[PDB]
Amino acid sequence: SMEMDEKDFAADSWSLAVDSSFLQQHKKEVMKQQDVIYELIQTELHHVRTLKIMTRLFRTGMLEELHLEPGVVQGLFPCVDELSDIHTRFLSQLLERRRQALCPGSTRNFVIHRLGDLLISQFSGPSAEQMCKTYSEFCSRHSKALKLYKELYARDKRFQQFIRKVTRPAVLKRHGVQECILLVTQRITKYPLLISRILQHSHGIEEERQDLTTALGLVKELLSNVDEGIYQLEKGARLQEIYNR
Amino acid sequence: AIRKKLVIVGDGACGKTCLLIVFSKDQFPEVYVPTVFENYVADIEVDGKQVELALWDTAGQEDYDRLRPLSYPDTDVILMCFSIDSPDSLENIPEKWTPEVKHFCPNVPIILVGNKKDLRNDEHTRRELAKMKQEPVKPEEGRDMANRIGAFGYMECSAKTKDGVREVFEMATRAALQ
Ligand SMILES: CNC(=O)c1ccc(S(N)(=O)=O)cc1
Ligand SMILES: CNC(=O)c1ccc(S(N)(=O)=O)cc1
Ligand SMILES: CNC(=O)c1ccc(S(N)(=O)=O)cc1
Ligand SMILES: CNC(=O)c1ccc(S(N)(=O)=O)cc1
Repeated sequence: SMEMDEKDFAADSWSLAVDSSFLQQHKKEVMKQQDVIYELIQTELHHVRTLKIMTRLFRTGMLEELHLEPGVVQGLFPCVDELSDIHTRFLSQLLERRRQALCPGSTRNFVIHRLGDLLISQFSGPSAEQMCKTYSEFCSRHSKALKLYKELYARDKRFQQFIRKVTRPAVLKRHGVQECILLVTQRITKYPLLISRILQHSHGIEEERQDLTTALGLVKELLSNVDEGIYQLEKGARLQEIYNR
Repeated sequence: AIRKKLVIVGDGACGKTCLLIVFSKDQFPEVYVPTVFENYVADIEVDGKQVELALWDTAGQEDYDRLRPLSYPDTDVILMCFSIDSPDSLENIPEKWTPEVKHFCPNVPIILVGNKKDLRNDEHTRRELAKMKQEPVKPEEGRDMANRIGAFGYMECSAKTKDGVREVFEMATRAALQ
């Protein structure tokens, strides 16, 4: 992540991120709604950061330092460039909505009143089709990636030294290779939980309650489709084991 | 320190997310209780042994039968949760959660955990349950279910008051080491 966004999302909540004199001007229901929107953007910033650790620290570090056989790095980090493009674009739209809502003279005081439309756009059309195709591929390659990782760590000395080196810093404590893969697979199922809680505090404007209800439906459609499109790939699987599923 | 993996399972609203949040922060949040839990790696020292215990939630995966099992690879200990204010969350333990965990995590210890124990003596909870001819889960009902499903043990806690929370994770670390 970049320092500017990290500082904007350093606080535990929206109520602690804005100035107390700005917080005091709002009703409790507005504060409850903004606290959950803040959590959605903060966890999205962290998810994009997880993808950057996978692409820049691990994937590119292995290509530049190690002599792994072709197709091994892609097997460890399936779809990471596509996932990074989807989420970095989504994060850009969330952060621009926050930035446009800032009061003049402030870099921290804002209220996002219109999130629903942004979520409908993200979870419909070509961007939603791409999310469905990419997670169906990623989640079907998840187990193979973990097994390839464990095999390489147990048998290759230079690979083990590389992993131990780049994961040593305390800031990487939660972000080993296997941890990043599961954080990405779990991201998509966090969206309905966050959207439902935002919706719970968005009844004041009927247009907004309706837009968030539509967005929640679209996210559930994405999850149902991804869940139906998953079949675990296994290295060395035989055709007979596949057609006898 | 040795690295172990913990995963918590249970129905939606069994309190699994809150339990992970309270343990990982060592506090019930005073200003904002998060909606979701990403992951966490706890430094735990139990009975003279140092462990890095990675914590994972299955919240949000309850309706997705092909996504959910991706949380299980290499799990060392399962916390199987139910809420004491929800006798229905306990009924789903033997014929939904238990067969799933035994299939994907063979030989992994399961600790059955009764969450929200503070609601056993909450009058609003007793009134609401009495309208459906129900009462909060009794301690013997929790122990009997744990005995029946082959659990390593039975424990209770309250994320709201923090009572019992540390003990659940210390015992989970001991189970993961066995
Ligand atoms: C109006 N609905 C859409 O445009 C749409 C497009 C794609 C999906 S998917 N492939 O489940 O993520 C859902 C909805
Ligand atoms: C006083 N308790 C709360 O405000 C609260 C808020 C949210 C949760 S959650 N989304 O289930 O983890 C729990 C408790
Ligand atoms: C030894 N005194 C302590 O207070 C203490 C507190 C907590 C732990 S644990 N089991 O790492 O979470 C250990 C020791
Ligand atoms: C789609 N499901 C999987 O790929 C999968 C799910 C779970 C496992 S486990 N927990 O190691 O037995 C392996 C593979």
